[PDB]
Amino acid sequence: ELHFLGKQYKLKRPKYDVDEAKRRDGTYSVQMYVPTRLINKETGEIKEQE
Amino acid sequence: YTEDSIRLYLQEIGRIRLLRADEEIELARQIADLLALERIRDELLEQLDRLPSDAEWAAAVDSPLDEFRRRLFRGRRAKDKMVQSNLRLVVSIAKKYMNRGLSFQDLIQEGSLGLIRAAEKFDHEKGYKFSTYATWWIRQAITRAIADQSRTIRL
Amino acid sequence: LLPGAEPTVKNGDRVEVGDVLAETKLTTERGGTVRMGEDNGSSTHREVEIIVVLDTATVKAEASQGREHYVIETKGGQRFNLLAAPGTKVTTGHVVAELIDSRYRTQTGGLLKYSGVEISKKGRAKAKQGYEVTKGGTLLWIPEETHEVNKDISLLNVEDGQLVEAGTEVVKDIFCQTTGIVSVTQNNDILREIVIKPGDVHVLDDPDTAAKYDEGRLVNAGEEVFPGLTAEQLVWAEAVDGTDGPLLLLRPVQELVIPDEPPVPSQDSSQESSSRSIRLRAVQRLQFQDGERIKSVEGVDLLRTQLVLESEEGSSQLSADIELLPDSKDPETLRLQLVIIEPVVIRRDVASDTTHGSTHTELRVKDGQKVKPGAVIACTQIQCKEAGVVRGIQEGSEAVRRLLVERERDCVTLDLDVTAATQLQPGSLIVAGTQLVDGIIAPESGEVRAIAPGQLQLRIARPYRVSQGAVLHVEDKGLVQRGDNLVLLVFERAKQGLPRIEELLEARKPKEACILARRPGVAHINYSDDDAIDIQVIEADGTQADYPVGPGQPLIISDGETVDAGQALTDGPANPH
Repeated sequence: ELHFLGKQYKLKRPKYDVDEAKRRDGTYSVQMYVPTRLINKETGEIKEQE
Repeated sequence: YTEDSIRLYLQEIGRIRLLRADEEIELARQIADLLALERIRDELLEQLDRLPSDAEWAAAVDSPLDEFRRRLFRGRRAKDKMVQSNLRLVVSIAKKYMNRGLSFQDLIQEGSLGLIRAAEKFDHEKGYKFSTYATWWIRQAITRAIADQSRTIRL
Repeated sequence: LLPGAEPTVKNGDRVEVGDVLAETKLTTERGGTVRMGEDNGSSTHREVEIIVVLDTATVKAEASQGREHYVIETKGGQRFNLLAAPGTKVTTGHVVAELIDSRYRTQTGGLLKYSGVEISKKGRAKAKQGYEVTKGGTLLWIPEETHEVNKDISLLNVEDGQLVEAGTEVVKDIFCQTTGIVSVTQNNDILREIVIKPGDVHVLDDPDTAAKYDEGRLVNAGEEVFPGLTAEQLVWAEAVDGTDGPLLLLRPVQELVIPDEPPVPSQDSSQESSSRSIRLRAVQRLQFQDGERIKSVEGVDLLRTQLVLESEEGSSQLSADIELLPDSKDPETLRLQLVIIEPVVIRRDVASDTTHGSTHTELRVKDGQKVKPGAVIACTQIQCKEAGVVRGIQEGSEAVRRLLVERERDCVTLDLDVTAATQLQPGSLIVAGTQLVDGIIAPESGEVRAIAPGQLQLRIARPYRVSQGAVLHVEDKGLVQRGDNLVLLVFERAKQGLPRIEELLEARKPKEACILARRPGVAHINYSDDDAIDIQVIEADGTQADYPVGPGQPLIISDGETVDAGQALTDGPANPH
């Protein structure tokens, strides 16, 4: 079972810049990271990660 | 009187009951008999440089033309039923690639060729379920079909 | 007035501000115990619940593999597992808890025999739920290990009747788990069923002893199975055909004794005010019938002891929520409880122009109180915003939906001479601007309330003219508020671009096609009783045509009495086709 603890999604600071994105012809964006937990229904090993 | 074509094919499929393992073993024996008989005929074709007549083929098996022809028929029907009752498996595997370049109906018809080959190479003596051997051939046929028919400039 | 609201006053009752006009009474349908919801930031309970209770156990919530399972420890030390989670509603008959038992759990499959044990014969569909025991007794368990496969013959490794040890690969990729004799079933070169049965084997020398054990038999402890052979404990002796011929097999029979009544203490309901008591009945179920030949490689559970929700007859349709009550003496100790909660919803007080009065709901009971069915739970009273007189409440067979309060500012006094105004009566309808007396003209319209010496009381009023044929949306002495549609007036009236040109050029049939004649004649309008206006024309010989005008929209324009073929009769565009 995969659980997406979506209330804790963090956001990575934008790379480049607004002006750098404009002058480079790129995109102004951030990266989204959500913590998740894979739960084995039997063994019960939970490998928490982002 | 529906206009959908896939649903009509699914209904036509559902009019056929799934085989049981003993039924698979029984059909596998008749399929092997048909294969051996076909190999022999192929030998007659090499010897005659022409299609052997049923009488010459029956003569090659030291079999009365009636007995031989009925055996041939039984084998044909056995292979037909083995493929027919597993088309549901073909659809079940083919539904897992419906967004790769081939339409769903194309995936089904290309996996049918793999099912036919699997039914031609299934060994009852191995002691395994036909649904395990057939999956490999169905998957291979569908993957090859995608590799050879999904793009206009084929890679 | 809200649905079900009943006015508390009669017509003419002079009320004051805040006094009760109408009330809505909420009553308990079936009675029980009052349960007040906690004041969750509200001093008004928006819902009150109706409640029997059972507590005399202990319950602990333990977490195993991330699952919160509830263990019910009885005062006798027995343990139950709670199969039903908190917040779940279950009807009568549903299993709530399962006895945590291992004695009646077999190691492998086998055969089952009854000894005095009796069960209820109600329902085959409950077979999956087991068989309720009506009398305890003894279960005889004859072990065996059955591998059911549908594989070909040439995969076989072991002979029919070979005495084997456990672990031998009897069939390719199949491993025996019991040390015994293997009996093999095949159908047309296809392996179907393999049987391994434990127990001592012995040579069969005398055919008569084998004939005695032809069908298999039970033999008790110490009883001599055959001369020189005494069974040390109860065993099942059957004759089997091994590799060399007859042999006697002594399979070890197990005995499981079940008491007549499940000795698990029931917990008693504590409230008498519930005329339909609810309780937990403990039942014993055997999952298999007598002589049921069971084929299973792994062990099975034979007997299950289950707590089951039971209620008095007539309450079968009731569904009980399942809750945990923290004990008053020890809050830590929780106790399982079943409630037949009945809800009563309290609406919040609204005083802002919904009823245009303040609706205030007061409870008639207290938390924990015992109420009989039908007892009044809450009274919502509507309080009048302005004093005056109550009217408009008609009597008989209909729910009072609206009332009227005539206030102090809906009456005006005017200084008029009584002596000559004698032509007027209290309750007359005075149109404003009408000369009431010589030199005296009505300033404002209204209803004549009273005629005092030198003074006149007018209740403000306003007319609306209505002509013949209008549609009335209202009734005499009704009640209407601002904006309500009074009446639909029906009257008459009388008096082109690209669509017309496109319709003409495309030779389309105009919707409102004028009626066209087909022969010269005279034009009898023929105003019938039902206004069946039909244009009957008399031919040159005297043949009628009977053109029906139809609805009112095709207005007639034809009265020439000189019509000719093709001549139009009504308003609108002619159809050229």
